[PDB]
Amino acid sequence: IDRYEQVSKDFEFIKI
Amino acid sequence: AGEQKCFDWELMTNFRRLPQSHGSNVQQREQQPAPRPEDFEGKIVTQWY
Repeated sequence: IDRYEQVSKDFEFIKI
Repeated sequence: AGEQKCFDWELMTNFRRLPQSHGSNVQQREQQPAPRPEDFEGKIVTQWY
């Protein structure tokens, strides 16, 4: 694996 | 007209607020019109990715 999978920048604050 | 200058009404009626930079995914990038060099010359861009 050798690398943590990257995350996208399009996350948002979903209301709970 | 001539050497006289005037107010930039079009820029002020267009930029009431700066548009927020948002990326485009492949799906919605497909039908977006092909970028034209005149639309990028002397403008401000940013890397959203």
